[PDB]
Amino acid sequence: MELTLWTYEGPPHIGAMRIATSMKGLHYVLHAPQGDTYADLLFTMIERRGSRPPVTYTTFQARDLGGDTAELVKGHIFEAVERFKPEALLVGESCTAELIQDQPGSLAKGMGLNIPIVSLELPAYSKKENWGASETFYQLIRGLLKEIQSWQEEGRRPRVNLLGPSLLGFRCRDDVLEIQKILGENGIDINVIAPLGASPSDLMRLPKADANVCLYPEIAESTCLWLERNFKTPFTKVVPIGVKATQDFLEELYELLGMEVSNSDQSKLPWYSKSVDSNYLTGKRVFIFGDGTHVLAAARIANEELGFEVVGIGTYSREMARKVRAAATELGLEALITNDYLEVEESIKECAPELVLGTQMERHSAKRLGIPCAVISTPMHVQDVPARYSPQMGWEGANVIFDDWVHPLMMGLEEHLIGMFRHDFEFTDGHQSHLGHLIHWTSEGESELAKIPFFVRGKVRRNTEKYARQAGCREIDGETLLDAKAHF
Amino acid sequence: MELTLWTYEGPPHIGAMRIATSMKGLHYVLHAPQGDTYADLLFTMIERRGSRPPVTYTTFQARDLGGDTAELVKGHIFEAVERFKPEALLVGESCTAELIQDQPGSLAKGMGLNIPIVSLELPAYSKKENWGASETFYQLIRGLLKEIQSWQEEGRRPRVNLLGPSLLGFRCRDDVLEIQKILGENGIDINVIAPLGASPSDLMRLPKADANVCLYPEIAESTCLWLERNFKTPFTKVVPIGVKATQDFLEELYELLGMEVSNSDQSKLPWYSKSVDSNYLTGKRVFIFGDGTHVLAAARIANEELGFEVVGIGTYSREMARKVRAAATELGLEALITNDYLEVEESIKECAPELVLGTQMERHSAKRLGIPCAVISTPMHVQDVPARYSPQMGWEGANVIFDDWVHPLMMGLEEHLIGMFRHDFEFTDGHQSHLGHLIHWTSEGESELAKIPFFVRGKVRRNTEKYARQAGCREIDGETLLDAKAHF
Amino acid sequence: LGSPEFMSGSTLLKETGPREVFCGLTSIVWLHRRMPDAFFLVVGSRTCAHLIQSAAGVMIFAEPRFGTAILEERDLAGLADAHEELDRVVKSLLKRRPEIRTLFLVGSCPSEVIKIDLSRAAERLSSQFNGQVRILNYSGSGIETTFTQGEDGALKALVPLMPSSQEEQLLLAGTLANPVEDRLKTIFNRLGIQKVESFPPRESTKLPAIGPGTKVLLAQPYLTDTARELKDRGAEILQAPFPLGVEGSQLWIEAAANAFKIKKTLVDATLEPLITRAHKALKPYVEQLSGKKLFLLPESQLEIPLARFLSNECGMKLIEVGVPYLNREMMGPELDLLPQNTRIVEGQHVEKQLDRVREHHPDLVVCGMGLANPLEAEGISTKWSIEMVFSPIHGIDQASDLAELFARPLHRQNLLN
Amino acid sequence: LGSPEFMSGSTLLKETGPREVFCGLTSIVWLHRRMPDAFFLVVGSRTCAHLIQSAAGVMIFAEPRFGTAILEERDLAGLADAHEELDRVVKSLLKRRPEIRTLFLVGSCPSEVIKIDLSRAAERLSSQFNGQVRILNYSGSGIETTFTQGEDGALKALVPLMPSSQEEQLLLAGTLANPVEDRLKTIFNRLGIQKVESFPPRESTKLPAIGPGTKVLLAQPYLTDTARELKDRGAEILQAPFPLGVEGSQLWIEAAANAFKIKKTLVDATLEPLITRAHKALKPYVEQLSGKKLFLLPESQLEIPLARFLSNECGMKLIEVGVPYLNREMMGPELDLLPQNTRIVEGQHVEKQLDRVREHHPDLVVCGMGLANPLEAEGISTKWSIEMVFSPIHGIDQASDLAELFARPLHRQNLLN
Ligand code: PMR
Ligand code: PMR
Ligand code: SF4
Ligand code: SF4
Ligand SMILES: [K+]
Ligand SMILES: [K+]
Repeated sequence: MELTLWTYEGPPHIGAMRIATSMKGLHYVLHAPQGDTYADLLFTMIERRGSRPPVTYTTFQARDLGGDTAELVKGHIFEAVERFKPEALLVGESCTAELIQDQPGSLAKGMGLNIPIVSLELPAYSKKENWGASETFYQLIRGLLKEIQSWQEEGRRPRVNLLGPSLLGFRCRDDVLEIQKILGENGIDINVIAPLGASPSDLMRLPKADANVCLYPEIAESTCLWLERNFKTPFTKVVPIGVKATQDFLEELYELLGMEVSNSDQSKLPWYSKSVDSNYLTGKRVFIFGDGTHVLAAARIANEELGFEVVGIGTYSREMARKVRAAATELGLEALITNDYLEVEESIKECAPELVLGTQMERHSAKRLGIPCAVISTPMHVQDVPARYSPQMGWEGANVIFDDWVHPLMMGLEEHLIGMFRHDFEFTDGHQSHLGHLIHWTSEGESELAKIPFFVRGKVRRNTEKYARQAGCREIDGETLLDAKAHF
Repeated sequence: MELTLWTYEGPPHIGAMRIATSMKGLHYVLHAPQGDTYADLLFTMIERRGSRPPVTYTTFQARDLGGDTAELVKGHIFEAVERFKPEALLVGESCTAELIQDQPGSLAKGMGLNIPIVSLELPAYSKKENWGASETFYQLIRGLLKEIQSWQEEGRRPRVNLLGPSLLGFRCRDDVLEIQKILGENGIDINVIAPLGASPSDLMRLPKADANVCLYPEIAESTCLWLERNFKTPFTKVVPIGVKATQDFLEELYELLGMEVSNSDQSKLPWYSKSVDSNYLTGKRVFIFGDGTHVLAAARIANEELGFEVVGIGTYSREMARKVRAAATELGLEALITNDYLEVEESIKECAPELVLGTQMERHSAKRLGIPCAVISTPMHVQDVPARYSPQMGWEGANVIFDDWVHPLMMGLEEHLIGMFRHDFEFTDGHQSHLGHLIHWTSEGESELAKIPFFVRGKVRRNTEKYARQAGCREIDGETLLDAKAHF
Repeated sequence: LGSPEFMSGSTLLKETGPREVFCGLTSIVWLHRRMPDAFFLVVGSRTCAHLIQSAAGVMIFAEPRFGTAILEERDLAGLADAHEELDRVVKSLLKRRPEIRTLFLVGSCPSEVIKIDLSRAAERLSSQFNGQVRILNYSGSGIETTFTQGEDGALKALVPLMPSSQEEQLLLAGTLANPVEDRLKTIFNRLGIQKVESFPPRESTKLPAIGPGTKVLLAQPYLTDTARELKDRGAEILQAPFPLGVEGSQLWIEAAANAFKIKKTLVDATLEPLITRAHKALKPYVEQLSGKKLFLLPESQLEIPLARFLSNECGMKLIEVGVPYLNREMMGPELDLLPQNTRIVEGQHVEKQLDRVREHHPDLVVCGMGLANPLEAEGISTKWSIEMVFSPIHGIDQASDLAELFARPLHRQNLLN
Repeated sequence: LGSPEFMSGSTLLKETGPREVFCGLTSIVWLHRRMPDAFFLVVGSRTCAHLIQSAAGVMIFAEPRFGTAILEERDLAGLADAHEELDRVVKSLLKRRPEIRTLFLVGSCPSEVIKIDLSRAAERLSSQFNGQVRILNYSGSGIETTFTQGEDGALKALVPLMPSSQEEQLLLAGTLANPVEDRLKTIFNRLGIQKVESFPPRESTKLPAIGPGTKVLLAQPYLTDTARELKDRGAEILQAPFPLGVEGSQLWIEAAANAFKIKKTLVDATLEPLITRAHKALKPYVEQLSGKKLFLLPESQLEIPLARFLSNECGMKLIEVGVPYLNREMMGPELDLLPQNTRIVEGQHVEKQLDRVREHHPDLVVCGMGLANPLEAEGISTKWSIEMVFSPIHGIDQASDLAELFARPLHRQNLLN
């Protein structure tokens, strides 16, 4: 058993549901107990959709276990196909159904239905949401296209597929818009956007693209690899989150298409970060966490575009581990590869950053530790599915990123004043008015520690204790705290 | 004298500076004491501009008062014209210079300069910023064009001027973008955008438009009126902030241009506000304040698009008073027309709203009173000049407005739980976790008052005391609080 | 839908098919706040884990109040002892939250299918501490429990831990909002009943005593097993409708006064001002709600009392009253108050039930959040069903507030259009 | 630029023309936080009002700490008595903030041009209360004061209110950050000087006493009038450079130790560990700063000591050292420490001075925020000048922090490119 206060991903069938719902003309029969229909709320409440997910749940009860649960799923497959008349059918199990092993997928293929059937084999006790979505997306396309340079010769504009975006993905709605806009300004058309907005019929057009754009590797890397092996379609590997990343992405795609020659000031982040009110941002200590893609993106932005010092970094995407470790090594860090919330909380507590760039779950630990936080990745909740245009990708995405990642920080003048004067009745220690809300330490040692202006006090206490251990120092005093400072 | 803890507007010369800086090829010689150059920071820090304002200050000192301050301004006029070589010249005074009365404007017209000269007569002790900007904009255009249907016949697309947007205006950068985008989708071209981005040469093209769009009446109403009288150019009067307002604006402009036939779902606000998680927004009590335009806009949105109950409304724009009073009358309220911050604070305190939609100054009073706040109007500071796309106008503006005006409110589940259970160790009274931060009343009477779930407790206490006075009730008890509730 | 049955002039139907309800695990969402000194540890899968945090994780927690011991492959393969694993997990949990006074091991579909004996684990764990942490067990599995039935499981688990006493006592069973709890106690004290206690309490360590001489009023309709267990310990379970609206609350209060032999002139002098004021407060909502056609989907077993209140006191017309479960003896007093010819459906086929909704096009459909927004897009106004479990709806004085919950979405419909 | 003068091997120039500096009103921004029990009421125009809130209004204030009595037309026309008006305004202010212990009426260009006698108003108002609120006056007008000269005005106004005493006392005059204040006091106590007090204090009602036997160290270079007034009350004004960096702080501390006749072996045993550690801490910043060309525009009168520290201890090359005002006797000790042939410009012609900046293209230009971002757009790195007034820069131990303030924008330049 694994103690889990917060899970970074849902079970794999959620990933499967994300594919079916993001698409059109694709229904999903899910063998599951009564109650698993909570998943609908992920789409009706968080994604705020005005339509029921294309999912038929068998919703068996305990009384059904004394009966024919296999016949139960067969009846629901009949009903679902008859009632909804989809282009293709997903059939799968939930964690509980996986126990009773009714083989609902293979059953579906023996029922004489005249539409494509994808039988999902998702191990709910070994794999998770993103793997589920990637596997589902992969099998559906592999199943549809199995049996089965030019643009210069045809005299048409280059056309690419956008693979990856999905519901319950992070800002996929606007990332797609931003990237599509940018490609069009670079003279590059869009062929098929999938899974988000695509039908099984659209998926049949996937080989018609000149190149595949892999916006969300956690969802679409397996597919791009399969499309490359079978149809020779090359795919981009640079995810365009961040100004520099968007530039690299543009240069990469140009090569794969064979074009010639993306300016930096197309985003406002470079000027904002260069401007003098961003001077004090230099060296602010930040912890980063989330899925592989967004962590890697955030890391470069924090380090190369904002001037932060990354003091901690990790991901829950084990498939992205080697890349996060490489990035961490460049940053002089050891990468935290885990799905254990308590380990993440502990790592944050230990390095005591001034800012946490993580998931919805990092808000929990940041609240407890009193650290300014911002969400950069799923898992998320409703606040991160806003009405307004909110991409993370491209030029405008970097603009959103600048505003959102700087916002939780105390502002310049107020931070200076609190470092100067500590005896106020309103502007006290740890107060941020722009948010509109009202081994042994000597007595001498802790006095010099209270002098330290809040959010950096955590690291100071750590470094001093590390310094005191690193030497023959016993207790701690006001001088050894000043010694530790000069030492580091 | 007038006690002023916070001023809603700056002196009128700031408005003049806003015109000159928003434009290009227009310099501004300002007779002012040493120190008034702080105004530059409004543009270099708040607007974050990478260029010095086109303003030459005489910056006289006390020692200069014993000398020829008139010769001082004459020298600076020579220098400014020689060095900067502008298309036209603004000449004016600050409040202090206004005392010594050097007549710098008329002086400029007697110096043999061969460019247009606008002599600004701004009463710093009677008028304020917006009047200053409107007057400056009016005189410059009146001075440029004084000496001096069709689109169907020419066979071209209708073209309109966008008048009003300016630096230190509220989200003018993106409002212009949004409106220009929307007009183009409706088949309507842009002729001249002014003052923001326009040169004196551009202003000469103002009569070439088929209609004038008055986006910011506080800045451009006087001008549109002058353009109408002299060049027959009609102008829109509906400011497109809010879904319904944008629709009315589109219908209005179509009439003035003579076109035929703007759908509602082009913004996401209608669905978001219609969706079930907005159910609890119904009847939330809101106070509204700011300049005339944004107050009028916010009022309709709060009342007709969000389902709030407007319990207080006012403006500091006296020129907009009769309209705000008419709007207040429809809402069953008396409009607060004042520039006295203490009066505004008092009015908020008295009606005890659950949300304040005001200026930067309302954050001060909301902080003290512990009321969720959002900025909808100038005066503002740097937070409201963000890097990301942030219009208030048009379809996307309504999207931004929905996110921003709902954000300060406690969220659904948490609000329900605090109404249910009051004895928590973390989720206490008045706590909002999504912000990530840890005549006589009887003892019987106050107990029933503490039962009331926070943000509405203020109004409950008022209504009960009003009820107790309204009857022969003496003291107050638990029953009379329940009586007051049933009474209202 | 099978052959109908007839009780108290009303029609009882049963429907089988696809269901759209919450499992009993969701009881944690309200229970963890009623009793902050308790922790709720689910033994199940990542699905169960995902459920609870998708519900409550919109709020930010400095301190964890719930969690999931997720079964791994080794657990299913029997390569790790379940009891050793539970002990280790509970061990490291009490490390992170050493202030936990009561720990609930909540059963899930996975734990109940393979029959992990959580009850014995709870017993053994309780033994290993016994001075500090109480460890208990109840099932919140979807295969066994629907939504509010989870609370029935939780309360039933506390019953054996209630002290034994033969004292005068009026026990109010079922989750009440704090101010509602205080209000009802105040009223009950006016009638001369000095001993009134609530179950569940606000602190898990402070359970009310029980035994003969204890009269129990059931405030919630979903306490079938808890009531049975309370009766097994000597308490008298009073029969009455449920304290929703003026009518229900009056009779509910009268039931206790009758059992304590309180003089009718006293209970009338006490309830009269409350009732008159309530009728006054209800009027504007009745104006909004009278004549409106209502359709309720199964969710919580609150549907029958809610329908009774909305029709009798607010004048709504009932199209269909769906319940996920119907204890006929327990709903007895409530069924007598319902208007004649009420159509009650036990169970559900969501697709067919949706068809009935669409064909009728009700003025207001009480439904879950899996159907709320999709129905709104079809131009059908909804009232999300979950709200009633998270609102102060009990008592004479809360009648108008209860009506407002249903008047609100209709009011908003008008404001927006 | 006129004919040069020569002092201590350095060149002193004077330039007339357009200025870009803050008026003395801006002193309120830091003073209101040094002394939270004080209120700062400006008597001036809406321009003055707009200035202060454009500065400090980025922060959100539950309680107002400053404000402006804005002159109206009737005031200028003499149709309302200025003294009656002031009294009424001060009256209604003490209604909103009844906890104010000291009220500063701050003069502005309008109030000083027409010569409203605020000083007598302050006297009369002080009389009408005298047990509760002290009302004082100083000028922060642009025509008279530049930036930090406002503090000189404020401190000078407190001097007559300082108690009279002939006790042993070391007075530290000028705004120090709280931890810097405490640090310097701790060090001074190690030398045997038991009585060390700060002016201004943290509470306006608790002013240090003064008289003969009081030795005064000036921590800030802009206290010309305050020092003169302190001397008029019997105190000895010690001459020394200003406590910026190791060199300046050492000599500053030595000045007080010499006056108190502290034995040199004691002051060396006390300062040695501090100095050695400081040299160690300074090294990485020196590496960043050595050989860099520096250009400072007039702002605060901190420019000379800053230039002295950055060249002597950080190895920067000085192109031009601009000051808005130069008290030559007060900068005496500081001018002796400056490297030979330093180009110092008193006054300013901003356009011509800009030309000198552009023609040299310095590695780092210390300038105001009216020029900072525009210079950055021209590819010239800046260090915004205001920061030094809002940073803990004084003392041996703060040398590295002071250097970091100038190393930071250069460091950021590298990180971003
Ligand atoms: C009155 C004009 C004005 C404007 C528009 C700003 C904006 C601004 N001032 Mg400020 N500032 C103004 C004036 C002043 N500032 C002052 C001080 C100050 C400090 C220490 C700081 C600051 C800052 C700002 C900032 C950056 C936003 C912020 O973090 O506060 C703006 C837009 C902020 C910064 O990063 O500067 C580079 C910061 O640390 N100001 C002072 C000292 C008396 C004055 C008169
Ligand atoms: C597990 C699925 C899920 C999702 C995606 C949401 C989203 C959501 N739930 Mg919640 N909610 C879920 C489950 C539950 N909710 C529950 C309760 C609840 C309440 C009282 C409320 C709520 C709300 C929400 C909301 C609206 C956002 C908010 O204000 O919290 C989302 C997106 C919120 C609301 O306005 O509903 C219409 C509100 O008042 N939920 C319960 C009770 C046990 C469960 C199991
Ligand atoms: S207990 Fe059953 S119905 Fe509930 S979340 Fe777990 S698997 Fe789903
Ligand atoms: S005192 Fe003078 S320089 Fe300062 S803001 Fe007022 S008018 Fe301007
Ligand atoms: K795991
Ligand atoms: K006024």
